[PDB]
This record gives sequence, structure tokens and C-alpha cells, in this order.
Amino acid sequence: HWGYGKHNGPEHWHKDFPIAKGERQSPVDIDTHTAKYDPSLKPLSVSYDQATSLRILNNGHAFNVEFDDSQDKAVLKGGPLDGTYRLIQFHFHWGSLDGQGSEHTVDKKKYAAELHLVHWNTKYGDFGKAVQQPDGLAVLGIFLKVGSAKPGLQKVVDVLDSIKTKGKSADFTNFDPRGLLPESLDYWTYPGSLTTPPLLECVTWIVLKEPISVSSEQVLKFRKLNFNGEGEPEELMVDNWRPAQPLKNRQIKASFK
Ligand SMILES: NS(=O)(=O)c1ccc(/N=N/N2CCCCCC2)cc1
Ligand SMILES: [Zn+2]
Repeated sequence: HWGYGKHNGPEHWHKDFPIAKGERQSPVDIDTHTAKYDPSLKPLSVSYDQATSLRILNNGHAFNVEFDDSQDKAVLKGGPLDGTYRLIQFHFHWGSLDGQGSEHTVDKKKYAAELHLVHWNTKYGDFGKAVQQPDGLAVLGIFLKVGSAKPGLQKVVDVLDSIKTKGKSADFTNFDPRGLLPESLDYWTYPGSLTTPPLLECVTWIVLKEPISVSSEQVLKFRKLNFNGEGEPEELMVDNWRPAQPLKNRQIKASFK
């Protein structure tokens, strides 16, 4: 099966999933000088005050914090979006070292990690139907740099020892994702894809310019997770990021400056 190992990583994915070589793949390098400011872009509206987390899951490629998406609660709207996108899960990608880990890059700069808040367009009724549409998902991407701790991340970090290995889950209620948001909602946006198989071309990407800082100790605990299941040979869950893909016929737009 696909993964991030020595034999099944991103450069192999195209054999099982040929849209890996498609026209709107993610992530990309954000060349900041060529992104154009679009005065028609609206402020992002992030309304997470009623978000209801339920569980955290090691899915073998990352960990997902899952939400109740059966009511109109945590939604994302505005920005470049038409309509209303509901939060279903968040997860991260990260490196073996602080100098790599992000999926998007900024002028070729890699960050230590990247948070993806995944939302689906309510017009399609559920997530599984949304991923089949060109405007089905909106993923809010947030860079992580290593410096001062993020206090609103620590609840996630501390539960990680309970989901060390693939398939493990733990109840995870009352987690407030507002504690993961940088001060500014300035962003870049472009049309792209899921960054893991099946690599579907269904995402409006919204990448915040301002990173969040997390501590070395916090990111070190991400790197103690395992890709393998319990009782299998230990493979640390590190470098679970896809490299930048060709921009092809795409423009990245900036909400600022
Ligand atoms: N890394 S990412 O945010 O682009 C992302 C978000 C969500 C994803 N969910 N993928 N699934 C795809 C198969 C269809 C339904 C199950 C979830 C995959 C990748
Ligand atoms: Zn992701």
C-alpha cells in the first residue's frame, strides 16, 4: 500500500493513482512575488465557536482529530469560497527534522510542519460526495515553526501516547481548534487536490501566511508516533509530507498587500 517509506512514497503514487500527474495537484510552492493580490478576495470567515470534536485517530499516515459534522457548526466561508464549508477533521504533516515537514513551501522555504483543517461544501450533503466535486473541499493550511509552545496544541500532544500505532483511536471531546489559529487570517489561495491518495482534484486551498509557533518538545512528540500497527516493526511517523508539485496552469492569489 502507499505510504512515506523507502519503497511506496510519493514518487510511486502515480501507479495506483494516475491523477498524481494531473493538472491541479497539491501541494505547490507559493512563489510570493508572483502571487497576485486580488482585491475581490474577501476576509476569511472562520466560525469555530460550536465545533464539537469527538475523537482522535492514528490512521497510519497521520493522526486526525475528528469533528461532529452532522449539524451546522464549525464552518468556513468567505475568502475565495462560494457557500458554506463544514469542518470534518484536522491533521498535520511533519518532518524528521525541524528543517522539513510542510507540504506547501513559501519561496522554497519548508516549515517544520503543516496543519490541515479539512472542510466540505454543504451543497453536496456529505464529505464522500463532496470529494467527487471540483469545489467539494476547502482546506485551511497553517504552517508550524519551532519556537515558543502553542498552548492550545498541548491537549493534542498529550493524547498522542494513547494512539501510538495505526488504528488506535481515543475519545477527544471539547477540543477547541481556535487555539491553533495565528493571529492574522491573511492567505494565499489556489485550486488543488488532496495531498494523499486518492489525490482527488476537489480542494480550494487556503494557506495562511502567518505560521504558528510550537515548541521542539511538541513537535518531538509528533515524531514518536508510529506508521505501523501494534506488534509490527517500529517505523516512526515522520516525513509524512508530499513534495511540491508542478503549478501547471494555475494562479495563486493573495488576500493581502
Ligand atoms: N492532506 S489533505 O488535507 O489534502 C487531505 C484531506 C482529506 C483527505 N481525506 N481523504 N479521504 C479520501 C477518500 C475519500 C474519503 C475518505 C477520506 C485526504 C487528504
Ligand atoms: Zn493534509
